[PDB]
Amino acid sequence: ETATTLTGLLQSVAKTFPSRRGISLAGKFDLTHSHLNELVESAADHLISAGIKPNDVVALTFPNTVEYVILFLAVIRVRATAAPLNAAYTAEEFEFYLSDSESKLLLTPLEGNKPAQDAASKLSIPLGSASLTKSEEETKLTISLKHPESGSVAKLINEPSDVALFLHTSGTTSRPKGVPLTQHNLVSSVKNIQSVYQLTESDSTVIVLPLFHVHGLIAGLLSSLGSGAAVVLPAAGRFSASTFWKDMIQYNATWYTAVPTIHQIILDRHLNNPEPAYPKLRFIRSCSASLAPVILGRLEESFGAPVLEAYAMTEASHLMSSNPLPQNGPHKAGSVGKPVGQEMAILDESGRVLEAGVNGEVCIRGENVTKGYKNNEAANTAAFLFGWFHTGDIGYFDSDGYLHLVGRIKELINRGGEKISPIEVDAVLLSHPDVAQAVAFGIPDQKYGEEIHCAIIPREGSNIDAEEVLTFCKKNLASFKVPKKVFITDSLPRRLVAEHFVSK
Ligand SMILES: Nc1ncnc2c1ncn2[C@@H]1O[C@H](COP(=O)(O)O)[C@@H](O)[C@H]1O
Repeated sequence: ETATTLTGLLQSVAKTFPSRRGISLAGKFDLTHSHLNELVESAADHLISAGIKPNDVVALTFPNTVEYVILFLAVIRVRATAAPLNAAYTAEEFEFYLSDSESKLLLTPLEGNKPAQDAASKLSIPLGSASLTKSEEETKLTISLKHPESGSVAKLINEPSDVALFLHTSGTTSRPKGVPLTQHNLVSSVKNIQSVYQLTESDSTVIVLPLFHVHGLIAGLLSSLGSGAAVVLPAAGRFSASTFWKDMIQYNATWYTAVPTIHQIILDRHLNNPEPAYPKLRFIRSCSASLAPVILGRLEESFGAPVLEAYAMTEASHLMSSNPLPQNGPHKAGSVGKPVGQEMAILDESGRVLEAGVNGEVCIRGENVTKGYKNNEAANTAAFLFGWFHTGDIGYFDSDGYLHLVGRIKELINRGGEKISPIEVDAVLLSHPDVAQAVAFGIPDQKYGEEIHCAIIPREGSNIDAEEVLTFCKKNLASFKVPKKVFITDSLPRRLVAEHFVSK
């Protein structure tokens, strides 16, 4: 009996392990698989009542809270599409993402999200909030609509083809591409992640990544719940260095997944403030940005768990390749391991499958890969050349078929796992009336791996400064995307600009 649907897999988990711990708010309360399912079903009923019909996009801007986990599964449950969005976005960003995703409802915490609410208000998109009260008197997920539609979920059968998760990604055009991930895509990816790491109901983990990115959402939350394993959300609604190990120990965690920058903080936290003992984990996971072999070495030596580096992207519904469990094979530093439940080939510009050791574009094919970018035949033409999905990454296979990432064909600045389009930031800078030309570029950074700076040629006669350019960018871009330095110059000739203004 194999699930055709993520909703169906999670319902299968509710039935099989109804009493087992599903999700917890660290040091506050625990929800069983069956209780979470009842809450998801109740929230689903409320989304129907609110007028959410199949294929409708419901935008979600929350921290990593149980409210978000219920709503997300409830949106998917009623055959609607979850469009999670970074709460840290500007009104200008929120306006585009809500607009381009055709969001017909925005949900925030009770405190709200003013930039997101400003965007929805202007786009005439209905607003609501969600709050979970779990006291001795009641347990209730209150969905409060500002514009209520009304004053059930039996007839609704989820289909594999149903778009469940919608996320934006960057490529060539300054307008982010829309990535529709099906009910079929996510359950395919959960099986891959469950398989390679052999996740079981006895596993538990602490979420230290944002649940609006596929890493935290699919590998962290959904792959755990689909496996019947337990998920623990830190009280802070985000990664907390001080509570991390207290929460891992108290909730008997067997594994965690983070990015190198998070691992770095946890390592430094082990030097200054060592725990008396550390819980023996099955494995520690790294993804999203290249893990330095030194870090991998330190993590393993410090915590005594095998560190397994993986390679994931949104279009692939997260996981593409991973180093295996030590029991199943070796893990190699500076490698992202072998493909998992999908075909992977190294292709030259002509679509020739290159032999081992030769650098080409890493291309994938599998049930976890998006049908294609939403209403964007141009992007899909290039992205699906020769019947493979083109990642935009340059890499090679060694004799054992282990992938090594050595470069990028696409223009990205990977800032500690967060993706910054130089093309999107160029569009913002060029839009400034006193800016004539602008080039946002990437440089090496000890902490974040890469960092964004920019170089500007101002409109002849204007007296613009870095402070003006920064202030303006901060109104239009999220702080992580904003260039940290602005080199105002006379002429531009990008790799060449980065080669010029880089420091020694
Ligand atoms: N282990 C890794 N090392 C280096 N880059 C990575 C790694 N995993 C993922 N990436 C990059 O992250 C991209 C996916 O971005 P996203 O869709 O935001 O997850 C990939 O195409 C790579 O460029």
